[PDB]
Amino acid sequence: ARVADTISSRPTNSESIPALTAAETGHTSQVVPSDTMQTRHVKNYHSRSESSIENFLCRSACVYYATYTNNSKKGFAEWVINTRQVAQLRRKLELFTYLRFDLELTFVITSAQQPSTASSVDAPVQTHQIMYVPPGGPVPTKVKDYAWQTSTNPSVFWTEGNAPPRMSIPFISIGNAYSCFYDGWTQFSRNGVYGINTLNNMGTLYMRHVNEAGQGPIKSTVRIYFKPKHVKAWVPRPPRLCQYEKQKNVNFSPIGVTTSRTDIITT
Amino acid sequence: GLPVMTTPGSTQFLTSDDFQSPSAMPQFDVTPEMQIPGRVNNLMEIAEVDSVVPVNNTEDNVSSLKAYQIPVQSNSDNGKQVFGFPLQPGANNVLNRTLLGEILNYYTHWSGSIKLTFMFCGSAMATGKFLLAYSPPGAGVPKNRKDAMLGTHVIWDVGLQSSCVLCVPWISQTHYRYVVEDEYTAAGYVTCWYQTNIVVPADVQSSCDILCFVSACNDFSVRMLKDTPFIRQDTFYQ
Amino acid sequence: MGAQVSTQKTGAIHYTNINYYKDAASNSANRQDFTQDPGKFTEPVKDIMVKTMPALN
Amino acid sequence: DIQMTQSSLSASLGDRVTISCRASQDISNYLNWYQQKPDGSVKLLIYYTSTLHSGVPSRFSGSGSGTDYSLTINSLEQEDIATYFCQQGNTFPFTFGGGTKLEIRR
Amino acid sequence: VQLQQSAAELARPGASVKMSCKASGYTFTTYTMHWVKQRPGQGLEWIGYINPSSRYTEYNQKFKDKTTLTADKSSSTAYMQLSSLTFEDSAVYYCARRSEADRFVYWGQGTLVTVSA
Amino acid sequence: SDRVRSITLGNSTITTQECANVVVGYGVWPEYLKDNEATAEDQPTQPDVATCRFYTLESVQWMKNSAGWWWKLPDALSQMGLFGQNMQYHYLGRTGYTIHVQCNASKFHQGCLLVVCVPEAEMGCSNLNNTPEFSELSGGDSARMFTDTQVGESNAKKVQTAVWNAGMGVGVGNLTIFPHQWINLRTNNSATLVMPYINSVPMDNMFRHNNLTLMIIPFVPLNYSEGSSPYVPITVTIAPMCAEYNGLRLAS
Ligand SMILES: CCCCCCCCCCCCCCCC(=O)O
Repeated sequence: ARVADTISSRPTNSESIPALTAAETGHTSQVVPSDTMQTRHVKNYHSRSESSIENFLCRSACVYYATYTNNSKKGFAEWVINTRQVAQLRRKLELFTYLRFDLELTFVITSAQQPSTASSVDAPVQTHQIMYVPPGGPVPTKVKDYAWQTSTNPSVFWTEGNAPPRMSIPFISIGNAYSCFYDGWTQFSRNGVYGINTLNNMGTLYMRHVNEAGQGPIKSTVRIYFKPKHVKAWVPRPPRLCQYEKQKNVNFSPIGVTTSRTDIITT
Repeated sequence: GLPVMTTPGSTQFLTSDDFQSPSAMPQFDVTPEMQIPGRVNNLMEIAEVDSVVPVNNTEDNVSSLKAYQIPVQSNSDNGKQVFGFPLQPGANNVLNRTLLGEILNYYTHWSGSIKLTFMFCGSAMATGKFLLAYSPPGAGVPKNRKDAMLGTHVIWDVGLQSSCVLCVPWISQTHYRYVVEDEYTAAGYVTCWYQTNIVVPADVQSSCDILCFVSACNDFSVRMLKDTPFIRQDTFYQ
Repeated sequence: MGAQVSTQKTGAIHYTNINYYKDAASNSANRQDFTQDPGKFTEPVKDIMVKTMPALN
Repeated sequence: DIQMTQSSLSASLGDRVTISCRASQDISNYLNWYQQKPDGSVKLLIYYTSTLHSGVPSRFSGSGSGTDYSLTINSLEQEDIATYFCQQGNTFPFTFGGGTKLEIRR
Repeated sequence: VQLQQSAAELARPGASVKMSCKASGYTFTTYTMHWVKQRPGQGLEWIGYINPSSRYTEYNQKFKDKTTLTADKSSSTAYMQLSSLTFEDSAVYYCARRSEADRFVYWGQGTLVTVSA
Repeated sequence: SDRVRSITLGNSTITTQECANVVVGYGVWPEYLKDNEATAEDQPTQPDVATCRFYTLESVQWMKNSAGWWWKLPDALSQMGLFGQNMQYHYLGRTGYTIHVQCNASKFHQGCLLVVCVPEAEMGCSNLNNTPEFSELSGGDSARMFTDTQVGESNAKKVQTAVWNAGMGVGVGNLTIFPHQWINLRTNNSATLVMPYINSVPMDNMFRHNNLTLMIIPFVPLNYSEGSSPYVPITVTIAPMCAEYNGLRLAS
């Protein structure tokens, strides 16, 4: 993806005006520095490889972390899958109106020992389960529930101390692209919710300890990482200026255009 | 049992690797593709589109549309200065938040030329001539029009075509520069001066405005992707 | 046995890969698909205008 | 204005303490819990119905839904002897609850 | 990041007083700054805020005519002026910085304002 | 000359005498839906002389203290002729547009407008916990207007109309990444934009989804000296291009 190189230039005295244009046409001028001054011939070997949409987006970013405790009934986690709870991946995905990618999904699970009162605790390695429930399936209501059989719902099991688990997910959508913005309602009467929450139906993700609580409580935390592969992107969008406020909508409190200096001629 | 031997780097999670992993939904049939208008393949197609740059940050203009208008009047002396700012496209607060300077804050290095377009939003009976200069570093900022004519300048005559382009060139010792503020890779200054006056007829307002745009040339390039310092978070968005 | 041999990223050499899974959503990222068409954002204009000529006739 | 009705609870060290406050209408899981130390410094504990802020120990726990909400400390220590307010973020303007000061039993 | 308020004050009934909240450790014009009042026999009570980027203030409907909030982008300071001081205006006043939606993560230490003669 | 155009669509014609070029979309022209792209099975309706014609909206007045205006695009033409009657009887529909903003003043006036057409422009609410109601987001062929100040949070369901954030939380100078054009009173008189159909689905319901927004924002304010004409209007005419409809039922 090599960039264009500059050609040599000579003094001119003519009726050709490359420097004079009209910006009211909505057209960006294609002038080069060899049209306004005398240049030499350089040949550039610089590439535009690190600014592709694949290289910009295909990096792992944390999207959530949730906790759950061993020594508790209904100590298990749940998360309704979205990408609008962190600030850094939300701003990168919202430079485009529509996107279409596959996923790669990594989990980082850790644990901590909680203040028990029994003498000489000694635990084995912990095993965790992460079950994915598509919209419409049965949900678990406690740790020893029937819904963790996983007859058709996909799940992973993982023992502590190994490499982190990792799956791959195709483009799972009803439309032809994912939408980051949606200017509309759910109802035909134009009441109720408004915005991108109408198009978000991706499922829930559950987490538990498979082991039973032996002698001390254990509090675990799982972090979820997203990595887009095979990316396509349409209709670029200006980058967000104000800080994000909520998850479901695009509300803001107004901020200045940039920071200020003391003069128009100060450097 | 084929004999193998595991090397350092096994069972680690490096967040910028490139491997294959088993699919969780086997034989899934995806939605067929569609021709949607406006497909972007490279981020250097966004930076080549020009956007308006707020030269007029004067602490009571930043939360208004007055930040974008450069005031231009009819004088009684000659050789005055219109504006001036250093050419730091990712550290100086004039060019920091534009469409080119927002892409640059995701990267560490940059190189190439930079276009600066100026539109004269006055009356159709007003005239004027300006001097749009760029001076490489080593000396200070030019304090006169005489010091500014020694650099790379263009002389703009307003008329039917209402726009002019000042193309700053790539004059550097290195191949790349830093996006962050570095004195070792300073890039110079961009100033503007009155060549002649703004001469208006009777019953015409003598105070005009000028809009400024900034884009990138076809030899622009970026390197070493990082995280932007603009967005921030304390708790989860809920 | 498959074995696509492609060239490596270098400055101014080959590598080998095989696909092991039956689903195309489980391969590596592309990382070497370099295409640029910036004229649909910088020249979105019906009548073609020449740079050296004046913009408004 | 949403009235946020919460006065002085007593419990021994190392026990389970439960502080509750009740809204006037539905606030849709938008509740926050704060802690005012006896020297006069305030800090955030639980920034949703159940989500702990970073730097808060795991003794604290939040629950509730609809109108009735609660805050639970599972093991009382000497550092948790303070005043606890609840705050809603559902309607303009922000309304806080009254305090609830913890003290030693005997 | 911390917010540092001024010292305690004292004033006559009918006079005016001015508090302060010097913020440091972050960019001052990015977040709004809110003011909370706590009387010693009551709970906390919200007064108003100011957008430091545009100097836009919005008050509670009870403190509309007495309180005046102001700020400067230079010294990273936010001021609050109380006017027509009565005996109900003897409390502790906190400055807090609002975050994601309705959460105040960072607070000041409070100033004791007392009226007497 | 490159300053004159003539656009003819149906039984309507637009002539202009000083103008910039015409901007077409993201490079593509509107066209009907193909057979390998479609998903609905019944046959579409293509009336195409009765709906693809220029409809003129109401006029707004450019004052000196004026901030901007906006229109939500398949909603302004919801009571316009036989285009708004086909929207009521059908469930689906897809449509491209051609927009002609026109504003004339003398050689003694000055000012500059930005005419931008932005897709999927979600607006923000004044109160940070709600979403804005429908009557605040759009009117039937009447402009909703920006403000130079900030709407208070005490208003429950309104749109945040601080003009420098453009209602969407961005920089207003960065809106030149969408298909746009300027009206400089020194040079220009009118702006013409041609937009194709942009969505993530091949067809959509035109009553619960506004997929285009037309904003007109004065960057340089209007000015004139005493004696010149104070009343300067702005007029917008929009014509659908290559419109088709599926799913005929009762009138809604
Ligand atoms: C290994 C078992 C768990 C499998 C979990 C599958 C998770 C599905 C993720 C759906 C991706 C959502 C894309 C967000 C849309 C956007 O770009 O805004």
